[PDB]
Amino acid sequence: YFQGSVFGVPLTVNVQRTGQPLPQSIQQAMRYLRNHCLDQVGLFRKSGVKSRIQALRQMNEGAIDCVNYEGQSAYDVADMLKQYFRDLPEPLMTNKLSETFLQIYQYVPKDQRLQAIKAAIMLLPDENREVLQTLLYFLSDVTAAVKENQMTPTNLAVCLAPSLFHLNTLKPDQKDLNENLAATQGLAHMIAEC
Amino acid sequence: RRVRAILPYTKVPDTDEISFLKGDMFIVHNELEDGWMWVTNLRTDEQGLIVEDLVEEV
Repeated sequence: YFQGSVFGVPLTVNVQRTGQPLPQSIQQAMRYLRNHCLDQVGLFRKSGVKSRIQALRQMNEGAIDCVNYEGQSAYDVADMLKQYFRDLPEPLMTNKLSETFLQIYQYVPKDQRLQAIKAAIMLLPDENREVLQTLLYFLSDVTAAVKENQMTPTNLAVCLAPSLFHLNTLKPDQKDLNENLAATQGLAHMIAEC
Repeated sequence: RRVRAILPYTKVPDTDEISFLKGDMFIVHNELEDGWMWVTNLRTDEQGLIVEDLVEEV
């Protein structure tokens, strides 16, 4: 793993190199979105621009100084976050957690689904749990402005679950499609109640 | 429960949505929060997510 690299670097390497699982570039991106972008209609849905997103990645990778995001399109930054969580070596929510969500929504009754989800999250590594707590707080703050951005928790889940779970998409078996639906449902449930 | 699309829509890339044309009928498999529905498009035989705002019950 190269020195000062953000994308494609697992959270454990980030912890061993800096002491925190999320890089400061990604945290500053989240702060920029929280401070100057929460009212943008269709955030995380309206696509950015490939050139601007690639310039943002250029900024992140190799920069020893602090990465400034002022004067950047909100959708470019949102798509950059989606690409960072997509470009992780393993998904933030481990490959087993999508199957666990499927098992929860299939065999666990509705009144105990939240407890099973919390237990499943507690079965994750410490770094993944910290990053997930930070990201869930951020997405709750985002969806709190639903009167301005029209981003409901389920809408945010639809936009972000493929990046967080590393799901498949068709143009895949039935079990995998059920896993996709259950992962989206679980992400929406976690975002709605945070 | 079946629905019919009243407007064309293109999938957001790298998501579980499905594109459809005006008139496409879907069979609703699951109903989610905020008007989202997991459905199978009868034209393309693909399963995915659609929003209630673009469909009408039949």
